[PDB]
Amino acid sequence: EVNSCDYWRHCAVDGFLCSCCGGTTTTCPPGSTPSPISWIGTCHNPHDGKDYLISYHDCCGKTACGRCQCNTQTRERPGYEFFLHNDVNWCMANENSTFHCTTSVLVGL
Amino acid sequence: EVNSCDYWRHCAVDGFLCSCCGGTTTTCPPGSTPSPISWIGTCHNPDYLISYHDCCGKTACGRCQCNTQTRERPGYEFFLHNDVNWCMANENSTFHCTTSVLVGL
Amino acid sequence: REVLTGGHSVSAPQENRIYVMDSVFMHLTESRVHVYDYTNGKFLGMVPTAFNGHVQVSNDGKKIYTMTTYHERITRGKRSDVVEVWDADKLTFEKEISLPPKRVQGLNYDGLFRQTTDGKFIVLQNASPATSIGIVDVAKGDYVEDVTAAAGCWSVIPQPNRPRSFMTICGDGGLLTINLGEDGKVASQSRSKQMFSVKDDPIFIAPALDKDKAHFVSYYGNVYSADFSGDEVKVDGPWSLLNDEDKAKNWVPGGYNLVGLHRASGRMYVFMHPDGKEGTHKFPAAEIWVMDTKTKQRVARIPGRDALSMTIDQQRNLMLTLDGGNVNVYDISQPEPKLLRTIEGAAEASLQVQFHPVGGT
Amino acid sequence: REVLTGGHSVSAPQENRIYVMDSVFMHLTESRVHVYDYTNGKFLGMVPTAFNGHVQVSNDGKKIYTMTTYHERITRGKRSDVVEVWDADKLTFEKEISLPPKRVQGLNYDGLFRQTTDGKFIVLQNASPATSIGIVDVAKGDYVEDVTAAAGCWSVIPQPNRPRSFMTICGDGGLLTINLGEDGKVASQSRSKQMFSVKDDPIFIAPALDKDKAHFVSYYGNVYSADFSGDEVKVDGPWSLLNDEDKAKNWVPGGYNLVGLHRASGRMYVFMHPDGKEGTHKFPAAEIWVMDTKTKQRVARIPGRDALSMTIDQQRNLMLTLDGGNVNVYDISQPEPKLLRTIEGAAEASLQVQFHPVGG
Ligand SMILES: N=CCc1c[nH]c2ccccc12
Ligand SMILES: N=CCc1c[nH]c2ccccc12
Repeated sequence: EVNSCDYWRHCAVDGFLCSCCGGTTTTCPPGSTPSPISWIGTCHNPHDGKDYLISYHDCCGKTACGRCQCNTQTRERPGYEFFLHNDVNWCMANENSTFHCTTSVLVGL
Repeated sequence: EVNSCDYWRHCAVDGFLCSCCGGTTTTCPPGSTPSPISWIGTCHNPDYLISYHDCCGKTACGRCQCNTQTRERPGYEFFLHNDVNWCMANENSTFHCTTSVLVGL
Repeated sequence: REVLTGGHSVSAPQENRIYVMDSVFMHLTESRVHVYDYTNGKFLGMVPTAFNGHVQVSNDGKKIYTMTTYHERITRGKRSDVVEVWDADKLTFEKEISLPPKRVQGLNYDGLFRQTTDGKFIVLQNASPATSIGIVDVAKGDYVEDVTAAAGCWSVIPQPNRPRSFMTICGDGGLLTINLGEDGKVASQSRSKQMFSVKDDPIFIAPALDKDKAHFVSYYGNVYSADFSGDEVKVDGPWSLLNDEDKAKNWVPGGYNLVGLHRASGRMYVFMHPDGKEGTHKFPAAEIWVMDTKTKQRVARIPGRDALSMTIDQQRNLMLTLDGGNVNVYDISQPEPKLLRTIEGAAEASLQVQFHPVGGT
Repeated sequence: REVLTGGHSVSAPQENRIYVMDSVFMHLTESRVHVYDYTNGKFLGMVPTAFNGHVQVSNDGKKIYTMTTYHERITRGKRSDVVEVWDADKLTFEKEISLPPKRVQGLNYDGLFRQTTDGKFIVLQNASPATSIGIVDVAKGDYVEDVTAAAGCWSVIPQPNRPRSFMTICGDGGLLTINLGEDGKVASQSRSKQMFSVKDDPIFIAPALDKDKAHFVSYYGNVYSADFSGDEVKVDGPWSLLNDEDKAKNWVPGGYNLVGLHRASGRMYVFMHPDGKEGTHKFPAAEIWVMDTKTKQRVARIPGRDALSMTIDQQRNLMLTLDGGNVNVYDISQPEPKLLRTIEGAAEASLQVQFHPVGG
């Protein structure tokens, strides 16, 4: 279920799901580097009915994973609300900005 | 007809036909550089020596990919071999497309 | 018998050319611009643009400008963000202009990489992730300096009625106007009143740009305007794209470069889809709606062909749309657009197409 | 609160891993190696390899070696041909080894990028277009020898029964053997008699490699052998893969890395297709034939699944085949191979798959 674009935590993923790329929803694939910055989504948990903040850190410094591409846009906003925006590379400030995949890190309610 | 892999002079092309890439059978697309070296094929005109120079220094054209192998031989017959990049000695070896140049009978 | 030659020019004249910016997202380090003849679908050539390239054509039609990022070993090593100047007719590299290593990496919205009306400056979006606007002096081949006043803003909307002025959309829901001096530094600036509620009616960044005003559409199908005929920008809106029937079926805009303006007629073109709700703002077009911006009424609606981005040519009265891979060519000389042809397989992953400029002085 | 971390190792044991070299020919500047678990099809990670990368795993299983070309601005600027050493478990870059700017740019035949049996030297094919073989000392991280004796030859076939010896196929239809010293410089060499007629019965370069001999198949379905049990290589052949019925339907070999040998049994695996004629030598397999190299007779034939390349794991008795995009996993512990699974979408454009070494 986590490898599906419709998994609830992936509601603002624009990218490849890291869990399909040799990582997990909270770990980068081997040899790719987490971004220290991210866009944030607010996603509805279908189990408890509560909304959670999800931080979409990218994994960086390897070329595109290519698997499980998603483009979900729940509560996503344009670049004038920058940290809600997912049409930019959240690897942009990494030592190497090449985009590998996107994680879906649960922050809290 | 020239944009088809079955066109008679393309009989040992492994690559993208330059005629589909903004060039022609004998001219590189704008901003790509002919290779000074090539593999050579022998093709029947429904027999001619055809020189398969590549065009180089731009990324893959992606159009009209062909992989025809008439009389093609492995790398111990190196100038008959088409599984190598004939851009390999260019100033920039990035492979763009392949031409099919008639040399003679 | 024959001899292979290079050094050749693009085979079709400039006025036939369009530029499809192929992100090649699946292999984003090999993005490129594909050059096509829109009159017949012929592939004319290409310009390689490395990682997540952006592209525009010089206002005078002579050069192609790209923006890209290199690293010494691609996935490691020192970063070089650059603008490149390419000859439009030979599709050859001429000059690299060094940028600070913070040029925007993102999808190809027009407003991330623009130029002043006079063509003297390239104006680009930076994100480090702090935002600023970068200014490149074309004549000098130099980066000037960051427009730091644009922090918390996004994207560049040139003012076609002034030589070296542009606007950006700010997080307060207003517009910041920047006026450059002849050296490319900020000579003056101003901030409009709030145009739109960021929380309640966010707008798409893509302008429907007129010579002295710009229109924007919102997530909920409202229209906002910024009039810059005077030195201070005057803002207004909303008015709705939607009638009762439209509202009942929850029609809203969606796409990327999703609007356009035909300046002579005041017709605005917008990609629309039904069953709008939170999260559908980038959905492909079910339809293109054509709005008269004077009467604020829809004058046509046609199938969208799943388009996501568009561009308008004022000089030939054309609209191109683009679904990611295929380019549709429309005659928009009358209120109802007429589909002329589709160019299939123009790109693998493109959200931006542009005409080679004709005229436009 | 969850926290994203890096620094992780590949999640499956080395013995489960295979390496699919994706040329990504449509975007050949972004070639890469995809790492998969053959037991379940799971994607484990990848190594980027820039323009037309080649790959191998160190014989000791600890490192991945890549070979590639960079330019300062990709399509312009100074060229750098390199070998890179990567950690096999962390899939991280460790070291770059500079090569002269003539490493072979070409499709991923195994024999273009190999290593000595002892693992101490990488042995790679150059083409400028003049050919030579380059030697990289792994420990020193240096290019240490350039075997010009190999001009006019092509590809590297290591001898598994010697620590630092390999062969190459020469334009005379014979083999050149190179024995490297412990410094990676040529210590001695020898040339075989003619094995095959270059003009009349050209062989595919891919060896079916045993511990002390190698077999090669020809464009017309003959088999040649090179015995290197001694210092001097002894050559023989042809025998035919084909019986009279096979000949009637014009069966011939085709593919890229198109053969393999199961050393314990002497079974040779070959991709074959009917209706052979000039120009069909790279056609996808209609069948895989299983040949007994001792009796010189076919023992089995199975559907080829349009495969083009293969590789064998001796100790687990496995064969992988590859059709360009998909990897088929076969059990070859008995004469008839058994298909265990297919890994779909393992690559966009791959002609080479390899197992992680387990034999030390
Ligand atoms: N999580 C965002 C991936 C992404 C979205 N757009 C991009 C452009 C360039 C590089 C990466 C991206
Ligand atoms: N005419 C040969 C194209 C080609 C065939 N194999 C290649 C490998 C790398 C670069 C180019 C090629």
